[PDB]
Amino acid sequence: KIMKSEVLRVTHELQAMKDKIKENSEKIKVNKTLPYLVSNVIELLDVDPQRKGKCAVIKTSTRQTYFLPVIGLVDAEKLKPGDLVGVNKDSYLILETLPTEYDSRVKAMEVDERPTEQYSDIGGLDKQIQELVEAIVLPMNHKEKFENLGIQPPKGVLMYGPPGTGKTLLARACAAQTKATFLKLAGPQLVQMFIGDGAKLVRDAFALAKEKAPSIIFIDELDAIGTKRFKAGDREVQRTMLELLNQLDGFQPNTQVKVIAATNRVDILDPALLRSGRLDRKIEFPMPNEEARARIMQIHSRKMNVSPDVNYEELARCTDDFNGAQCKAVCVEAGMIALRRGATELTHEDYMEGILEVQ
Amino acid sequence: AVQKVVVHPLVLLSVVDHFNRIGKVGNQKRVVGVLLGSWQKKVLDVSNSFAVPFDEDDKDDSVWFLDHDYLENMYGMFKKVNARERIVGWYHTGPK
Amino acid sequence: DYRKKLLEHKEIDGRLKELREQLKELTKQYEKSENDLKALQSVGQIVGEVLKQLTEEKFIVKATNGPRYVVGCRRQLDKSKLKPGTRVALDMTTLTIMRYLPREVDPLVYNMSHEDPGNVSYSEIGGLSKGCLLYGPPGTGKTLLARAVASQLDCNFLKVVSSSIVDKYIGESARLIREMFNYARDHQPCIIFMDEIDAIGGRRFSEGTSADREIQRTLMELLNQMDGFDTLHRVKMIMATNRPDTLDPALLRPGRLDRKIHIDLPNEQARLDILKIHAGPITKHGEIDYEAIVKLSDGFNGADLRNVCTEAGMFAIRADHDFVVQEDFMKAVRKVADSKKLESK
Repeated sequence: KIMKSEVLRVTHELQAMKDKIKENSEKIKVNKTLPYLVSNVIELLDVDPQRKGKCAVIKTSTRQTYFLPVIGLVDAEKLKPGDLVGVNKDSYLILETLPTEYDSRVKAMEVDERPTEQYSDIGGLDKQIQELVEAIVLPMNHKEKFENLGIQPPKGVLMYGPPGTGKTLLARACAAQTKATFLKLAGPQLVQMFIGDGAKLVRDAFALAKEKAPSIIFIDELDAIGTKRFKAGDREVQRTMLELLNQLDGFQPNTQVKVIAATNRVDILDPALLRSGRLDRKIEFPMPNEEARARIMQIHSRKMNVSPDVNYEELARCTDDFNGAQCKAVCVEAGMIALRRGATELTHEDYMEGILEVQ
Repeated sequence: AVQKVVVHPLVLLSVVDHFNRIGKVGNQKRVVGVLLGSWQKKVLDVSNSFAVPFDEDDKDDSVWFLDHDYLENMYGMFKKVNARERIVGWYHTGPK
Repeated sequence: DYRKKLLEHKEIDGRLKELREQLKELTKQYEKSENDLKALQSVGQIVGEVLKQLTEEKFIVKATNGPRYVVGCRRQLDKSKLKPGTRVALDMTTLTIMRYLPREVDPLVYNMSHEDPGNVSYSEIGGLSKGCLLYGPPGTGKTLLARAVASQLDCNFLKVVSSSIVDKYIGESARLIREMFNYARDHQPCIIFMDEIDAIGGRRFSEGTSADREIQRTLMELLNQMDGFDTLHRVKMIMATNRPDTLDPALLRPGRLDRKIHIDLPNEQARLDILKIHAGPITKHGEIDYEAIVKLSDGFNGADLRNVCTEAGMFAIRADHDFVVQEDFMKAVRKVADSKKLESK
């Protein structure tokens, strides 16, 4: 072991390095304390002919352009043309780069942490919603098994069906089970007065989904803008829409946060919406029958003082060709006039009274 | 390797300081100073320097006294205030 | 007694030599920290532009902020890059010149940077041995192949999206056809991809409106630049689409689309090969039988065959079993594939 006795000197040199890094590593806090302004960064690779070529183009907020090479600490997500970077007083170095995404009108579209309703509020849809509950639970907790089996979850799910079916509140009810950040988005929000806004809205959605933590982005009324016209505004929605499809077709690192979509009608079905990353999950959600409407109305009305003498035959007969949110409006209306009816217990005539009241 | 060097008068005026801070003791030997410069480029450029207490023996010439802690502390603080210049060599004021 | 002390001391020396790798690896990064701290000392540089040069040594610079200045020449650089018309960089002190600044489009970096890695994709396309038509029979993979060779080399990333010919304003897209195709004629190597051409492939059977007439007019420029007075011997275009029925029979002339590649899974060796490349990272039981999956599958989509096989792997993960037998593959690829035949209208 006489040859291995020189390792002690090496360990003393290494622990001496750990003892001497406290000062030069300690000045990091006083030199990198606070970047006082914000400057935009534009990446431009240079060539010196070590003597290697590496530079970048800087733009300050006060419209002043300067010169500086790519410097700072170890960069992994950096080197992108972004803003909100660290800079000292006048030397103009890059110390702390953080993405900005400002235009809060699109950033703070729907800031929802988590909803209140859950998946246990409906009745008679487990045979078709269980695939979605799996498709949102197993891709969140079973990422470890995705390498043993080589499975990549789909990013486009088509939640299509007739309107008024409560698909929005049901997908949100599953978003409560996702436990991630819920972010709504409306179809008619892409159509703006100025040009090129849809690119900023789409790249903003993938800026918060790509940049931010694992979240949930549910959109609705996509059929209202998914028109395949052959000037025209829906062709501009073909520029923004086909741009989004290009970001769901040309991006292999799109294994991040999913994009859930729902269409209230399948009359104008875009044929280009068929792909593993695109809207491949096509589970048909028809109009619930009087049995299913009595189920979702019973579980949605399990909190009010409902009379126990309900055979569901009269309401099952009156509810003809109705939808989910319509029976939800009947439940809410019954909870509205049942107060002024004097009797605190919900009666049986209030069902047809609400049906003929709002419809 | 190196064709020419560049020496600023600041180090020689620091030798004027070597002759100033003597204190009239009667030794005036070859005080050795730690020469600093830029060895990165092919040409050598001396910016500034400092000194280290250096004393020899009267009879025996092989006696020489240097310091490692003072060199690492003065070089450490000087590198902390200015990291663009590092150690290159030394120099003595003796004519022989 | 003596023979065991050599192995024991070899074990003490082993656990003594196995602790250096936990430090000597991160000490390189710790020293790299001070290397960067010494690399951030080159600060205080500004930019400028050169318009008129009077003296060969000292010329006039034009700063971005608006005020103009004059600078000198540094002893290190030479007169090669000092010629006018090249954007350079300046210093706040003495207005010296460290190096130049090559111009680029703010957008030219985006148009010349998007790149896709992966070199095995060229050999992962399955058993598949001046224009190419990628039409849409019951089989997909039009993007995995174009992005497979495009991911291999492609010599560029000149992707042409069918949504870039919108032209919300007056339909003068001829400036973009001649501009981009003029870039194709300028750069000696060029590969053009035309994905989802069915949207801009209107058959103009009836009287088209102003929105259709401008797109068909861009098709008239395509005629004038394919069979007009301009050859395309060196450039190549890849017309990808979805339905091989409305593909502009005026454009279906064999003068442009030499060959037709029906992207399908006809051959049993192609379906078996694509099944094996998609069945790579999946683990299964010892009972393996691919001839039933390949035999029962008739005229399906490749990537959607991956979605049906992985859909059977999730049908098998519903019962949270680590091993996946091929029974759920035959019955789940069977039933789910029959649902794809139901939704194949």
